[PDB]
Amino acid sequence: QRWLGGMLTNFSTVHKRLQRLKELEAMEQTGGFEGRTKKEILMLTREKNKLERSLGGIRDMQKVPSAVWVVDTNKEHIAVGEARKLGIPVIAILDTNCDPDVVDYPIPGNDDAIRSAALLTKVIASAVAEGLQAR
Amino acid sequence: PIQTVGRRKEAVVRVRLVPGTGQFNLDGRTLENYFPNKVHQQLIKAPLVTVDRVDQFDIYAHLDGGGPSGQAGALRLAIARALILVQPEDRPALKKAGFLTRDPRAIERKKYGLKKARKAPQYSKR
Amino acid sequence: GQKIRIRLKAYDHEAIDASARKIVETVTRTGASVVGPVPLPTEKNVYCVIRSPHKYKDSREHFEMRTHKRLIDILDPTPKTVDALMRIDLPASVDVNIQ
Amino acid sequence: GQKINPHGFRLGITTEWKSRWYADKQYKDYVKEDVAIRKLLATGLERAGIADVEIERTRDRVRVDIHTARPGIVIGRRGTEADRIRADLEKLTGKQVQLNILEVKNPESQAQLVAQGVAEQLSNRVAFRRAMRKAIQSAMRQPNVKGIRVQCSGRLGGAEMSRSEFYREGRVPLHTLRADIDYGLYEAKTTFGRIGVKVWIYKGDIVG
Amino acid sequence: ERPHAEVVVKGRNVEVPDHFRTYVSEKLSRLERFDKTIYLFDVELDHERNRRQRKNCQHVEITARGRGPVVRGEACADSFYTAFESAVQKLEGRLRRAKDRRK
Amino acid sequence: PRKGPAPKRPLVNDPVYGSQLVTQLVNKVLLEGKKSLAERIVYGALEQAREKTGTDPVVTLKRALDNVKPALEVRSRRVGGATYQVPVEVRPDRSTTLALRWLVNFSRQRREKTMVERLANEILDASNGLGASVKRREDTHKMAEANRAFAHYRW
RNA sequence: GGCCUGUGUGCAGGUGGUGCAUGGCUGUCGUCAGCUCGUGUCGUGAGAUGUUGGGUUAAGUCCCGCAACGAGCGCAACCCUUGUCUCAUGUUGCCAGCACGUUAUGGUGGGGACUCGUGAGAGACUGCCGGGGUCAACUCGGAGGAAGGUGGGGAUGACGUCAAGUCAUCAUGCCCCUUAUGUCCAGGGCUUCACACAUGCUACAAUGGCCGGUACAAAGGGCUGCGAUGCCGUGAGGUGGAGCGAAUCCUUUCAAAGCCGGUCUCAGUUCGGAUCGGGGUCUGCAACUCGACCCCGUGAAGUCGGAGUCGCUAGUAAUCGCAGAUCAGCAACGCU
Repeated sequence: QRWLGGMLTNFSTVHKRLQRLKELEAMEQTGGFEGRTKKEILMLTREKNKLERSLGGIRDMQKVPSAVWVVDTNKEHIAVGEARKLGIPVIAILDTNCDPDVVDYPIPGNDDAIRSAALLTKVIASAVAEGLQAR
Repeated sequence: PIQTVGRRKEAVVRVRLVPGTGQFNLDGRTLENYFPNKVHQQLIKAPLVTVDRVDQFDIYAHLDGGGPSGQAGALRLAIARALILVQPEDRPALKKAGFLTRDPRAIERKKYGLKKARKAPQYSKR
Repeated sequence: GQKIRIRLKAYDHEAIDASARKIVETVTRTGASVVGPVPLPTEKNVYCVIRSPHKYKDSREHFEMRTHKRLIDILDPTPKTVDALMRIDLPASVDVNIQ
Repeated sequence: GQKINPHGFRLGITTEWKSRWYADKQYKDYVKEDVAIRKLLATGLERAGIADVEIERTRDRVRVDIHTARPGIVIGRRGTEADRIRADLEKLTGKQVQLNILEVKNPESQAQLVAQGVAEQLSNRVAFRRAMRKAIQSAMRQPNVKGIRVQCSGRLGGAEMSRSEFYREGRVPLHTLRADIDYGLYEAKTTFGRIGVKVWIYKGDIVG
Repeated sequence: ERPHAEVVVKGRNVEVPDHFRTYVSEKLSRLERFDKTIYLFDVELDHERNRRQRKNCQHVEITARGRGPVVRGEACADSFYTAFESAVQKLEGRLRRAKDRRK
Repeated sequence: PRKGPAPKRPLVNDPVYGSQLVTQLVNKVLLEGKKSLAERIVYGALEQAREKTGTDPVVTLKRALDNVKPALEVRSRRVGGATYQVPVEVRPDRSTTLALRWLVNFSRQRREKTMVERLANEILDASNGLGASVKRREDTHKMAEANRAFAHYRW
């Protein structure tokens, strides 16, 4: 769903968000729900839906993330300054009405088309797959 | 036997609802020597009006606590409850009338900073 | 029969309850007749004050030093059972009226 | 006057008394006796910190327990101090003195003792940040210390204005009744005038 | 209503020469001049008598009744004259404003 | 009620007559909790009217109410340097209520030596079209006529 | 050695001042919903964002969004009380079914039956039916239920201001006194009064005043204290002490407004009670200054009140009475 303001910069606080995700999942697994109010358990369900739609990547990151890849450039320019601040090589298929020459490794393409975007997501998926396979 | 209760602001009365006449006993006297007030009589009789059972069920009860109005309200409550115990089917036309709710309008604690519960002193701005 | 009447006083219901149970256990030992903890009402002593000095009488504070109470009518006074009951030591929030 | 004693607010519910008995007619007497007791305690020992003073009465005997983390400084190794106090107890009419001294486990988790240590540090010569902050850390490092607050008042370093600023970390839910709390107070010597201290410690919650 | 201005002269603990009374009654007549709605004028003349004071020796509280809205003027100075005049000018602001908003 | 109103109280029916305006009447003439005194006064007065007219007093009562009950009244407003009175229509609830208030408060200042008599004669007078209640109601209509000009406000 | 006789000595004491030197303690805006931090970015910097926008809320309560992610004191809830109900329950209290006294009467044996008292505990949660709603919050109608939608009332006072108040509750930093601002005493005053202000009570009458007869409440207090039985005194009260450390006894088997009956007939009165002259009672060593009560006589001003103004939304307001404490005895109409 959503981009958080300040993942890559303030990584150690979203780390605590993962820790609370773990705590809440532990509560769910152990099964203590009527130990506290039904309304509060329903609000925990709200918390969990929100936290899961807004966070999946840290659940396996843990590990000083590299500023490699880009999601929806023009509308989340806020995701790039979080990256280039630290300066690591950035890549996205160009959102094609933008400042092209910020990014170390630009790649033209489209901004909207479902088909071209799924294609090139499969391309970079393939790149990662070959890198891991011949590791 | 039949034995049930009603309560309205410190007005407790126990009731024995006999199947007899409409003869009422209130600690050795009747509904006109005790309660010489036709409004209280109406409140007390209205369940009999409701089920159309005036002069079908005698009563023996004890006055205890409260004043006349609280006593009357607790009485008709207890009588309604006895009628539910005699037969439930009159119930859905009673809560319809609210001859069953134990009137939760009790006295308020007299608070401080005042003359009584809510009447403050005359607030001058002097 | 012969009767003995013990009227207990205290401030904490937890203590009056615990002591009543222990005492009735000791009564139960020698087969002496028990009536049990018949609840009397509570006292409510109240002493209103003012919070602050020199003025501000509109501000107040209430307090209430209750005193829970219990009667435990004991019958069949076997004097051996009396010798048993007289000499139990209990929590100090309780005082007793053996009569 | 904003905030009442948490002890006095939760007294019959969560926390508990500190002088337990029952009495119908000896009541004034027990009260004047007990104030004289606590006064003579403070006057008989001050180098150490009395956390609490608590125990009870019966038909005849008059027992006490008492808390302090340093009883070694207090009691007669051979019996000096305890004997002086049993004599003080004879003088003010105890006559059966079961002075049964005790000590705490975590002096840092004790409100009164932390405040007394802080005020000691202040009356020595010392400034405010390291004393305050180091007491805070000393408490917070311990397991049950789930929250804390400090509210000092007095004329720190920073001439005449009665300034007061607080420090805290954790949780301090003082309108919440299932909470356990510990209050801590002090009012004694200092050059310019008095220094006052208040302390709050939070120690889990209670369900029962 | 002309002597109906209920003069209330007073001082908790001050050496109050009785010509200060002349001053006060005259300075209050001065606003009788342009407000014909007046019932009560409770007035004080207070003194904090602290050592090494904070520049503000004497103090004054003034309050006045009008038809409904009451007026309030507080002041502070070293002595009687600045106190009188300053509270007077504050009342003048109040009353100019009140008779501007009255209509 | 910046958030909204609340319900009205459920008037009882009369034990004797079969009309809740009578319990409304005793509760409007009441003074210092003496509800039974109000009751006995009213019942005595209505039976006085019964012996005065040979019929039920309730019909002449409601006829008096038809005489003295307006459906139009005043509601002021401060506007532009001169406060303006305005006609406003009156729902029947407050119409009956204010009519009864008129009735009592202009009954009290009569000279029948006794409230029961003052009240009974006032009711008869209003059924006939003479009471000061009727007079004040006519004054109200007079005012509404004098100030029809301000109806376009519609307020 | 206890003790004091004194000698002085350290001194001891101050209600002497500064609450603007201070601690504590409290009132307040306000029980109004806000107040802030970490890390984060923006900005030269003060600082900002978060806490802004849309809906909803008792409400920074919650949801849909975004350079913010979160978090703490808060609001809410866990506390008591009241509100319904189940289990246990039996005296000092209920006492039906029973029996026995029968004028004073639950009075006594007898039954835990209804109450009941005290303890534990389910029960209300938009929990459920339906209609609206980003289908989200949330709200509109329904069922049951005793209560229905923060059931009601309390308690609980965020950071902080107001140099608010309190050096006289207390404690305290400074300066002053010490043969006296200290200290022990008898008398007097803090109750003065040509006036102004503020809070209240009873009145200005027939929904009333007077006389007589009859009924139902909860609540607390009581030992060198509470106090009736019988009688005398007009009645205040008077010897007397049963009986009670107390659901027992005093607290009438706990009242008054009220119900019924008779008179008064709109008035400066059978209103109203002040003020004053008498004669007495009680507590206290002591009632002039300066006490309360009673009886007698006295019988005033006052005929619903100006401008403007205070309070109150439910057992609330308005009214009648009672009780408690501080108390030797009383200004208590006050306070709770």
